[PDB]
Amino acid sequence: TLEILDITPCSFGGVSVITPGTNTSNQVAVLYQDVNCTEV
Amino acid sequence: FNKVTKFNGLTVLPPLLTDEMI
Ligand SMILES: *[C@@H]1O[C@H](CO)[C@@H](O)[C@H](O)[C@H]1NC(C)=O
Ligand SMILES: *[C@@H]1O[C@H](CO)[C@@H](O)[C@H](O)[C@H]1NC(C)=O
Repeated sequence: TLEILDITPCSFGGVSVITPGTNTSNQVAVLYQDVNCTEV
Repeated sequence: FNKVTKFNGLTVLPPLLTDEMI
């Protein structure tokens, strides 16, 4: 069926890990750079 | 801002300060 399909990269973006210094916590936020929060 | 004007691992990171900050 003739019709116009785009394409697009998958997602990528690097994972970044926020942390307050391990001086303080073992808790870390995570930042998935430039994605939409689904594919997590 | 009218004058002056995502593929292979190449990214573009967001500038830490958005224009409405600047
Ligand atoms: C980090 O923890 C050390 C002790 O391990 C303490 O001497 C120091 O004041 C702490 N740093 C801050 C910014 O509170
Ligand atoms: C994220 O995905 C949702 C659902 O697919 C969509 O409504 C929203 O516009 C998307 N936002 C971005 C920034 O991709």
